[PDB]
Amino acid sequence: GSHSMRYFHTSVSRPGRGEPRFISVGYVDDTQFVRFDSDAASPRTEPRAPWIEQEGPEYWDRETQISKTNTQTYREDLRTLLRYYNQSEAGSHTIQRMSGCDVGPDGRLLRGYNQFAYDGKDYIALNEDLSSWTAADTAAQITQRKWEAARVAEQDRAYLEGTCVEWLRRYLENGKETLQRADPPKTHVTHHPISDHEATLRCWALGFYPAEITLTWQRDGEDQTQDTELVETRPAGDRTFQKWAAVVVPSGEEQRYTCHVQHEGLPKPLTLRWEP
Amino acid sequence: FEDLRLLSF
Amino acid sequence: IQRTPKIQVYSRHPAENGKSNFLNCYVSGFHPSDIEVDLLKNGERIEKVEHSDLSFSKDWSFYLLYYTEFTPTEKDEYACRVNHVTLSQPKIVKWDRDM
Repeated sequence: GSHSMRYFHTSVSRPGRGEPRFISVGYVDDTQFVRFDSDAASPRTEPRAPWIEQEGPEYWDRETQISKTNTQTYREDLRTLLRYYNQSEAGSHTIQRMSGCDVGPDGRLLRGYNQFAYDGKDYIALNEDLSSWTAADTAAQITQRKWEAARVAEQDRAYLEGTCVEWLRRYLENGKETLQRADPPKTHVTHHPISDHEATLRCWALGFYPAEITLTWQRDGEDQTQDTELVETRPAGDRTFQKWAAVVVPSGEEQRYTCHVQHEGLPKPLTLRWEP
Repeated sequence: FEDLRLLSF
Repeated sequence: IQRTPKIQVYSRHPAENGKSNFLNCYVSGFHPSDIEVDLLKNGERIEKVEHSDLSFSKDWSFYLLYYTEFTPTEKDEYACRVNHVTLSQPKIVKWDRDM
């Protein structure tokens, strides 16, 4: 189906404790495949998935230099935002970036991204047109004016329409065994009495890839969104993900509840119930 | 593959 | 302003007494990224726990997976202990086989 490539950058200042640490990690869909950490004893771009290991020395050398220079750029940016937001040298601050592209089944560009945050809040983002910017505030507008003057968006567009899609296509082919395999959820419902009058029904989904999934409870065929406890989808550590959804039901009314599961790996949505 | 940052803030 | 971590403690595979597994602590939705996570066995810290590389979600909040090999028994109790700037005191979440 459709696929994504994403690079996630995190730079964090630590006044009194050296220079800001830089981390870059790369993903295809929900699979991480590269990392770089400036705090590593010997910082280097390193493989984190089997299908990227075949990339030659030039790949690792270039990406390492790129992350080394990026480390310095984010340190400059952290100093800059202290000025733009009139902040002291005392506090720790964070810059984040998300960059990448989505492609469809045929590998054509669906859209590109280049967006930044400061201390967890939107700072500046490339719009979907890949030609204009959204600045969150008057500080980010200073960056926007600077980036407009230098025609940064044009260069972003070039990367996103070329390099980004080209390499995503390559990774998808080289990792087709895993990147192009959906693992459906293994499902079951558990039942736990809470008291003489109430019981918990918990609907489980395990071992699925990718992470996107829909898990819902219905009572007499009606969605129980408000009364459902839904945990965040979580990694199992073996590439797969897990999720559950729980409802508190009146004792004796268990069979009026149905769990519904949708996932890319399922030909048709699943309906399941408590089965004693 | 990721490229250099294009320009500082 | 800051965001406190959501915390989940769980096993990679369904828990099966006497059988090798992985004990996971997933922390997510937090900001800033600095966070302290221990895995506990009967109240004591497990040594050499590993974790995933720092990444974040669409809303910029961070997530990390901490994990270690373990063989569950009926008597052994496991938990995760988390500290973060948003927390005045470390938060302990106990491992529960059906959560």
